[PDB]
Amino acid sequence: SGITPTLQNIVATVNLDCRLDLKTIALHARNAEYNPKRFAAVIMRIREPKTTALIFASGKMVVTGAKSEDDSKLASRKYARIIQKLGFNAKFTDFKIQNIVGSCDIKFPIRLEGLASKHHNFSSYEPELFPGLIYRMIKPKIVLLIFVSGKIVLTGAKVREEIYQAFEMIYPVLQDFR
Amino acid sequence: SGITPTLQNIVATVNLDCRLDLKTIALHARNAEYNPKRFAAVIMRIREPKTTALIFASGKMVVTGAKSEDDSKLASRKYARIIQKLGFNAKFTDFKIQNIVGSCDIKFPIRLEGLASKHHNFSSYEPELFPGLIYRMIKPKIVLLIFVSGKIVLTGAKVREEIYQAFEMIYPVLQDFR
Amino acid sequence: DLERPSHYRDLVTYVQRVRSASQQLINLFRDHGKVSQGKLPTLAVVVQGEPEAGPGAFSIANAEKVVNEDFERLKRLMAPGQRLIALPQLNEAREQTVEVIEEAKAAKEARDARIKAAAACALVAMKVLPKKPSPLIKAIMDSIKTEENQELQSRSAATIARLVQLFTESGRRGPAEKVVANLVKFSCVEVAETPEFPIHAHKTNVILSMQYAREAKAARITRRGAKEALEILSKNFGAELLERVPTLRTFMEEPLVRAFSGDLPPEARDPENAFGQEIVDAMSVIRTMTPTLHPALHPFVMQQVPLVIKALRSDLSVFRYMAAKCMATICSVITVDGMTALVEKVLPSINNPLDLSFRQGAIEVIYHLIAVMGDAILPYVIFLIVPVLGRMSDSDNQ
Amino acid sequence: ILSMQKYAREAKAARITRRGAKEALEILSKNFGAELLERVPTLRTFMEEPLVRAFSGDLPPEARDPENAFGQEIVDAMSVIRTMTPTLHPALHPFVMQQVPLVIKALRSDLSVFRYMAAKCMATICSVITVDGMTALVEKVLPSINNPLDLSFRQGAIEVIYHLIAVMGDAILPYVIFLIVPVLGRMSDSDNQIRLIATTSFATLVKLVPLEAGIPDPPGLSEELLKGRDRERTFIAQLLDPKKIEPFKIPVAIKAELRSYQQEGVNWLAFLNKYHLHGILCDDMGLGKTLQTICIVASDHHQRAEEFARTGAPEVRKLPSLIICPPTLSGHWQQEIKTYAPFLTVTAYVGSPAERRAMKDSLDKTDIVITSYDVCRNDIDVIEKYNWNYCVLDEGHLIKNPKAKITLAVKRLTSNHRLILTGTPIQNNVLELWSLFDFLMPGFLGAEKVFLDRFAKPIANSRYSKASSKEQEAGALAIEALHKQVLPFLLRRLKEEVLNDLPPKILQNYYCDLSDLQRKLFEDFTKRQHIFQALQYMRKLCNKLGALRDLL
DNA sequence: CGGCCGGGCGCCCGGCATGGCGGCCTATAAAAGGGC
DNA sequence: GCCCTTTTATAGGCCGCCATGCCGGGCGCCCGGCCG
DNA sequence: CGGCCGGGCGCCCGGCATGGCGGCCTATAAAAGGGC
DNA sequence: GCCCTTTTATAGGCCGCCATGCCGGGCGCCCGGCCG
Repeated sequence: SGITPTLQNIVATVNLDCRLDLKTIALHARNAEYNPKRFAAVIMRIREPKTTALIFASGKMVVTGAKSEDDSKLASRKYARIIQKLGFNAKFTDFKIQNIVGSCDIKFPIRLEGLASKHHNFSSYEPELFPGLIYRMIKPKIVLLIFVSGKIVLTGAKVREEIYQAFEMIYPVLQDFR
Repeated sequence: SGITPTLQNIVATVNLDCRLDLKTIALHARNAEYNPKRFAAVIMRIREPKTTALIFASGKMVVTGAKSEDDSKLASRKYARIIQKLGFNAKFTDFKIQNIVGSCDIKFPIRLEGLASKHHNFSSYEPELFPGLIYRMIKPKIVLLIFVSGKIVLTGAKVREEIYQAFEMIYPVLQDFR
Repeated sequence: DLERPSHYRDLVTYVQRVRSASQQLINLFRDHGKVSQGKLPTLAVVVQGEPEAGPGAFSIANAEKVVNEDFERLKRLMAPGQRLIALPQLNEAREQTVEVIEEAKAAKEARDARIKAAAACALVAMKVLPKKPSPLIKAIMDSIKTEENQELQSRSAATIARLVQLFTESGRRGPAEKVVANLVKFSCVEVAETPEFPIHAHKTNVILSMQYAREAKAARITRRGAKEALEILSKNFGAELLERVPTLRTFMEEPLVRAFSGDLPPEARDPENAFGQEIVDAMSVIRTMTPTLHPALHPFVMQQVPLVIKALRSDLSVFRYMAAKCMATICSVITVDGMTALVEKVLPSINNPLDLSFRQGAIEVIYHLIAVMGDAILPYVIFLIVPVLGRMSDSDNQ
Repeated sequence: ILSMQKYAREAKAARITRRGAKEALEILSKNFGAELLERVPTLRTFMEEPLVRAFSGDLPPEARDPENAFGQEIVDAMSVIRTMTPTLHPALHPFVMQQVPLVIKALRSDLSVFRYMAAKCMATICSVITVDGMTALVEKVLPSINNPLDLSFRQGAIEVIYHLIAVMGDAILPYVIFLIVPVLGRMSDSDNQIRLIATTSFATLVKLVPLEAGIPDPPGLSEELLKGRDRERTFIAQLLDPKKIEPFKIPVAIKAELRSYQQEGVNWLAFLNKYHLHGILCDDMGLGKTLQTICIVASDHHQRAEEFARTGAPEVRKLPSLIICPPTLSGHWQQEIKTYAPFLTVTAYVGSPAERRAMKDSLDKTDIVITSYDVCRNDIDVIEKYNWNYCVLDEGHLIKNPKAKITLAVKRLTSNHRLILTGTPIQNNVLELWSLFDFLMPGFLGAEKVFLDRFAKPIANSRYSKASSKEQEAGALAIEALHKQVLPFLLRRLKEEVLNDLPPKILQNYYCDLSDLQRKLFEDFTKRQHIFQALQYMRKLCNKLGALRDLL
């Protein structure tokens, strides 16, 4: 079993249940940028907890960058408050975490070629294109990028226990190859 | 294919076709030793080609130590002559080589454990008892002793081509394991 | 004093991990290896340290026994030929088991050391001075070396700073001098603050300023702890530090009065002579300690500046490196005197054509002086500007 | 002594390349004959430029730099002399003869590789240019073998002997007379590797010593070499003949009078002094070992000091002498030195643990230094860093147990001469004698296991015997061998032989039988832990009062 | 034997403009939500 | 394709640069000679 | 403040004789022929 | 088991050694005090 993963990113979606005039948000908030040619949302930011919000005209927003579930929820609530202050009748509704990313560093290098050869059905490896082995796991639906340095990053999770289970499942395989 | 074995010992048997009084051989020849308690033969030696002969009372002898077939045959003929000079009516008959030993040194170490694991049907390895891996080959009937240093000694052959064939057969296996 | 407990309830997770790995070794690889039932009695289900765990609970000792004695026994019990098939996976499992055992033992050692350090801090706090101070100093210094937690390391630093003062007042000085020597030793362990002489013994007329992952953290945490200890010691002793403790003086000074008047042992250039490392270890302490000394010791460093400047003019590259660092610090803190020394007896030497060492040291001193002083260097840029302008077009590349 | 200290692929390439180059150079020299030193200068530069460089005391700091190529170029240059000299023409023998003064200094240098290469090259030169090279050796190498402080001098001058023997082989017969005494002395030298190679050289040389009395003189020997052979003959003649000279003394006006047995003792000490052998003056107490010891020490110091005025070599340096006594005898030693040898100067490193720093550097400035066993023990880590001329232990028996820390301390004292004063060199076990001789002459009686098997086990097994050849003969042979081995290095003289007024001593045992109560207690104890408690209880219950009452 | 000898050839000059190594720089890879 | 966040990290192609020349024209050097 | 203080304890002494590391030394392995 | 020849080579057990003691008995050192 051994060491535990450290979460690095959490993505949450929350519906404010009201239409927003994006340019009015951009012109009033210092911490907002709007470029309709590049992207259809205003990119707001706050410094506690450090997070970014893609707030769309339809009332949905995507809050990213948090390191914990409580931080993500609190940041989403703060963004809803900020939209409320600008005059819109935004209401915090429909919160749901939709991605968690983790990272871990087991203390030994990995023989990626042998791992790819043995577990070819569940992995892909093109070292000319990307220096990391890609591993897709069916039971917890987690995708792991495995690197020769002994560092693994897990993605696609919707709960912390999913990345924990994925690391527990993958650790014996990495032990076998050095 | 690569390098070629070097022959190290050839054992030949020749029948002199006449009874011999061993103690009379010992008492007259300087180069003969006789110890009936230890062994039943007189151990004669000559210095060209360097060989030893176990000469028995029944008329048989075993000539050992030769590095080539011609040298072995010539040494056997010389020993027959020496027995003739001591008065016995010995005659050179029934020459037949019965063992050839070879040695070779491929230039890489060998992973003995993996070789033993894969080829368990034709090998034995007890590193607590003997550092060399034993290998028994069915087709040419040659027994090879493999060492981690990259040195192989072949034995049991009755012709040079047998050790050559055995080395050709075994070389790919040793290439596979480092 | 008394031996520590064999286990702690916090490490039941580690022991359970060891139990699972050992069970894997016993069971799965003998099913693979075709050894009949009765190979070994089952491991104790309850691990040591848990509540309601019997005296025969699974322990690390059982893990060692199975990974050595039962491993040999089971190997001998395997049928011939099948042993050849099975053994490599058995070796892999055995090595994994040994790794988990080592992890558990290391965790136990860390917890024991932390508890001992806290107890020692408590004992020194209430002013206990044992007649036979064998284990107390050991625990405290272990918590200065291998303490990843900054707060407990600072507490142990204060503990040593008070212990030295109490022993000085008591009059006994053996252990006091021993711990002062050990502190000065640990302060110089970090490579980035004092390099390993055996590596740089072969480099001449090169600017050092222009030129395993696990150990990098250990060195810097140990140096952090030692430096905090030395700082608190100096703040405690105030003006009298140069009187109370002389062992620090010998460490700092013996290679400085040595090598004077052009003196140079041939072994100073020997990679296998320890004094080549001891010189730089000595000269690091001046930089490490001078900013936190009392102003009453500013005359001491001022009187030693004639040694540091000559070290800066010396043909030894590490001498010039350390002299540049120390002169930068001294001019930072003893400002007027150090800058007088610099402008009057370093900058004149910057233009020497033949003495490449003079120019090299006298430019590296400026580099480090700017880097350390920052905004404070404003009144002296008028002194520093012309040498740098001239040396931008110098023959030497670095 | 560095002579004592994919790769397999390169090892063959190196030697085949060196074989080819050496054959090429040999044929080139034979082609050119006498004129090779004229026609080809680049060879001369390669051979010679690091030889005139680094001479006259010269030493670049980069010569000690691992990353400087010249540190390799020096030895690469010095190899060519050995590689080429035996095949040169005799017309170039003057060239190598003129360069011998450079190679001898290369042998005296503090650089180890310099000494290695110089030993090799001098061995070759003495092989081929025999008379001149051996004149240089006997006149300007062997005198330096005895220098106490110059460790490099002794090391190079013993390695040159090693290689000279190894290369010359049978040709060294007329010259063994010069080399026998240095190796004999250096077998007992303070330094380990000098002792080892001197042991090998002596194993080679002693077999040839019986022939040296009659080897025909080589035809070309210089007058200095004939004089050297004659004086070495007279030197050795006293060692290998029971005849002996009148003892060595310095007849100072204030010098004390010597008794007859003291005269014999100083004679024995002088005999040891000449040939650099060490002994134990294991006389009975009350015969005045102090007078003999200070006499020989003062005579040696006087002789060296006088010789330092007739010469300028670093052989003499007015080195200190050390004496280690129990604390009670320091006053007696100082009084005897002052009253019998005034011109000596004395120092007492007996102060308090802080006081000793007041005379830390005075150790190197006074003729005689006195110290205690325990003061030396606690401060050995600083006393080891000094060299001494004489190292005297006043009570040897203190250092009989090898595991005791005092022995480990005292055996680190690097001294030119080394002597133990005692009364009981062997008290309980012969391993005490082994421990003493390990300090005096290391390696002389072998390692611990060697001495054990040779002597100690038979000696212990001889404790219970009834004239049975199974164990009596073993013990008898062990004592005879140990007697012969250590005979010349002990000088026991009984108090009965010296003192003209000491009445005889008579001994009687008083026998009695144990009392009833104690007898019953012991008989009960037979039924009744540790082994030692039984012996202690037997000692206690053994407690005679009527016997003492009647005896008084 | 000393001193001036010719004597060869390696070095540098200069043009335009083509082909073969370059370093460096995204793009590569993974999840996901939203809208365009 | 387009964008936001996050830890991981390195090797193919694309745009450049860069030494390639090769005929006369000259200078300077050392490398072979000989001359009275 | 200088100088003698007691004061503790580490070091060494010595016995017999038991148990736990030792280095070193065959024996290990392979073919085969002969005779005892 | 017994022997002859040959190239390969290293790690278990067996016979030893070797430091273990532990009660009084002493010496010497430094490490704590104080005394007029």
